[PDB]
Amino acid sequence: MDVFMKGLSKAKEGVVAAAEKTKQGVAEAAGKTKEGVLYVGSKTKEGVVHGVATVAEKTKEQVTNVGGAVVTGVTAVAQKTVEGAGSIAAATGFVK
Amino acid sequence: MDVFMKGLSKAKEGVVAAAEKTKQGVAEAAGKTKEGVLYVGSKTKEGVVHGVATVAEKTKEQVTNVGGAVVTGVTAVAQKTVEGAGSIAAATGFVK
Amino acid sequence: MDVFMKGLSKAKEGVVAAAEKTKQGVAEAAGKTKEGVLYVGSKTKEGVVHGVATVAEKTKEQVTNVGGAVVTGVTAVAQKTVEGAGSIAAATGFVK
Amino acid sequence: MDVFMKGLSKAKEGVVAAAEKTKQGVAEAAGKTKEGVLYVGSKTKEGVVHGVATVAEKTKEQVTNVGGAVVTGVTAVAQKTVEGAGSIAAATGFVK
Amino acid sequence: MDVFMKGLSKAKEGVVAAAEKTKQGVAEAAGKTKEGVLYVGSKTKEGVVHGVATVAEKTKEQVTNVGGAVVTGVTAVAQKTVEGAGSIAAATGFVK
Amino acid sequence: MDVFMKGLSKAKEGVVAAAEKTKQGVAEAAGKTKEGVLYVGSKTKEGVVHGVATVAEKTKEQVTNVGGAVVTGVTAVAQKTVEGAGSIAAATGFVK
Amino acid sequence: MDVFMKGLSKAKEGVVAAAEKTKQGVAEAAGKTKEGVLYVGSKTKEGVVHGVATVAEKTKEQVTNVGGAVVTGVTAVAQKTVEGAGSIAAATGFVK
Amino acid sequence: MDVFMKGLSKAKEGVVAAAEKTKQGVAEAAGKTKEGVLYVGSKTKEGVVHGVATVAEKTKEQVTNVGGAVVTGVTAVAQKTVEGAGSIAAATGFVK
Amino acid sequence: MDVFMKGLSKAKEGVVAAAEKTKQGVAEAAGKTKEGVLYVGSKTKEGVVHGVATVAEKTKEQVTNVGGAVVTGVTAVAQKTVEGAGSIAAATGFVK
Amino acid sequence: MDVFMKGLSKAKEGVVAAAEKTKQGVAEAAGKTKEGVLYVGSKTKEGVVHGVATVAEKTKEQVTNVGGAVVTGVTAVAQKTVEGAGSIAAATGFVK
Repeated sequence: MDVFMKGLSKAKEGVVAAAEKTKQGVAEAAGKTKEGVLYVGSKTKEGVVHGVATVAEKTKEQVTNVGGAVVTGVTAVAQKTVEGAGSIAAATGFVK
Repeated sequence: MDVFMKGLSKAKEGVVAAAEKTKQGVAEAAGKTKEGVLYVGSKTKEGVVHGVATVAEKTKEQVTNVGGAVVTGVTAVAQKTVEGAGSIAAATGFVK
Repeated sequence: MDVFMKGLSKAKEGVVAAAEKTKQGVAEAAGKTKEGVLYVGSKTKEGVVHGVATVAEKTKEQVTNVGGAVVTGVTAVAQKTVEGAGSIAAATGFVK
Repeated sequence: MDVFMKGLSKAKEGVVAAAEKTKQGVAEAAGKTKEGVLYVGSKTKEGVVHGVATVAEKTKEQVTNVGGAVVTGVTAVAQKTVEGAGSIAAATGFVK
Repeated sequence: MDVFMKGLSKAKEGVVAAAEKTKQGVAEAAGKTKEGVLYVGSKTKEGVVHGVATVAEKTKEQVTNVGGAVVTGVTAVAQKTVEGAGSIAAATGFVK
Repeated sequence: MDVFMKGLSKAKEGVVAAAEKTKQGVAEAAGKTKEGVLYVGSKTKEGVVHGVATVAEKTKEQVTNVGGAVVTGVTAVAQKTVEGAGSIAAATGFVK
Repeated sequence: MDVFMKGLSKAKEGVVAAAEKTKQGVAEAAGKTKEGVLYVGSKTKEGVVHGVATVAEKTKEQVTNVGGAVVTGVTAVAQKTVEGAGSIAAATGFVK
Repeated sequence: MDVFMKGLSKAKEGVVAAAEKTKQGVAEAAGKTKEGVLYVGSKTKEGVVHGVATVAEKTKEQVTNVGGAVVTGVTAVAQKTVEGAGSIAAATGFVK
Repeated sequence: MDVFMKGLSKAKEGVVAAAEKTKQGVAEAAGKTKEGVLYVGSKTKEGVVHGVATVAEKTKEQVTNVGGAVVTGVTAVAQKTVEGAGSIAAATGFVK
Repeated sequence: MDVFMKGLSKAKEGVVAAAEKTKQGVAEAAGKTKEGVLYVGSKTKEGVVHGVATVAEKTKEQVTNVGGAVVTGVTAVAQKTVEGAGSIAAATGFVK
């Protein structure tokens, strides 16, 4: 069972260059990501929201958030005169 | 069972260059992503929302959000004079 | 069972370059993506919304959002003078 | 079982270049995407919305959204003087 | 069972370079990520929100957030004249 | 991948009986048999005879056998008043 | 990957009887048999006979056997008044 | 990966009877058998006979056997008035 | 990875009877058997016979056996008035 | 990884009976058997016969056996009026 290899697997005489995802100037709220996840035989239960019972009587104002994740803020980003953040991979093999 | 290889698998005499997804100036709210996920024989249950029972009587104002993820803010991005964020892969092999 | 290869599989004497999806100036709300997902024998249950029972009597105003993901904010992006974000792959092999 | 190859599979003496989809100046709301998904024997259940029961009596105003994903915001994008975002793949092999 | 290798596995005579994801000017709220997670035989239960019972009577103002994670602040980022943050990998082998 | 089932597979409400091959009064020499053999991806090499170089000069008598299997004996069988050797399978289900 | 089941697999509500091969009065020399053999990805080499170089000069008599298996004896069987050797399977289920 | 089950696998509500191969009055020489053998990824080398170099000069008699197995004896079997050796399986379930 | 089960595996509510191979009045010479053998990743080398160099000059008599196993004897069996040797399995479940 | 179970594994509410192989009046010479053998990652080398160099000059008689196992005797068996040797398994469960 061979999974998520980067580079030579069961292999020979090889040259491999792998970059990887860059991020610059990114604003995220309540995001979910899953990379390289393996489930074998497993039993899994995620994110269930059950039985929210918001009630109100006669109130003048009312706000309610129920979530696996709640963001109500300000998440600004500002940049002036910025360079770089790049990812570089260089591989050299078997030259003469 | 061989899955998600990058590069040589069961292979030989090879030169491989792989870049990977760049991001610049990206704003995300409540996003979900899944890359390189493998399920074998597994049993899985995700994101279920059950039994939300919002009620109101005689209220003057009422706001309610129920979610696997809730965003109500400001998530701006601003940039001036920005460079880079590139991903670069270079691979050189077996030259003469 | 061989899946999601990039590059040589069961192969030889090969030169491969692969770029990958760039993003610049992208704004996303409540998005879902699935890349490179494999299900074998698995039993899966996703995103179920069950039994939402929003009620109101005599209220003056009322707003309710029930969702796998809820966004009600502002997610703007602004850019001036921006460069790069490119993904580059270069592969050179077996030159004379 | 061989699926989603990019590059040489069961093959030899090959030169391959593959770019990948770029995005610039894209605004998305509640989108869903599925690339490279494989189901073998699996039993799957997605997106089900069941039993929504919105009610109102004598209310003055009322808004309700129930969704696999709900967006009520502003998701603008603005750009001036922007370059790049291109994806490039170059492959050279077996030159004389 | 061989999982998440980077570099040679069951392999020989190889040159491998691998970069890794850079981040610059990123602001996140309530985010979740999962990389290189392996479940074998296991039974797991995550994120469950159960039995939230927000109530109000005659109140003049009321705010309530119930979440696996709650953010209500300001998470700004600002930059002027910034460089670097790049990840670099260089691999050279078998040169004559 | 389901192979060599005897009985119910992915099935229900079933009654199955299966006898299996009997042998009585059988004499065998150098026999080869293969039942229920499965090869997946495998590379196999069987029975090769290479480079036999029998020589004789001026001999009076000479015998030579070279084989994957050599029998030069006597393999008789005798029987008087013999019974049985039968294979029996009986299956009864869901009777009223 | 499900192989060589006898009985219920992925199945329910079933009654199965399986007998299996009987042998009586059997004489075997140098025989080969393979039942329920599975090869996955394996590399196998069997029975090779290489470089036998039998030589003789001026001998009066000479006998030579070279084999993966050699039998030159007597392997007789005799029986008088013999019973049984039967294999019996009986399965009864869900009777009223 | 499920192999060589006898009985219920991933199954329920089942009744199974399995007999198994009987032998009575059997004479075997140099036999080979393989039941329920599983190879995964393995590399195997069996039975190789290499470089036998039988020589003779001027001998009056000469016998030579070279083999993975050699039998030159007498392996008789005799029986009078014999019973049994049967294999019996009985399974009873869910009777009213 | 589930192999060689007898009885319920991943299963419930079941009745299983398994007999097993009987032998009566059996004579064997140099036999080989393999039941329930599992190889994972392993590298194995069996039975190799290499470089047998039988020589003779002017001898009056000469016998030579070279083998993974050599039998030159007498292996008789005799029986009068014999009973039994049977294998019996009885399984009863869930009777009313 | 679950191997060679007899009875319930990962299972419940079950009745299992299993007999095991009987032997009566059996005579064996130089035999090899392998039951329930598991190799994981291992490297193994067995039975190698190397460099046998039998020589003779002018001898009147000569006998030579070189083997992983050598038998040259008498291994007879005789029986009169014999009973039993049977293996019995009985299993009863959940009777009303």
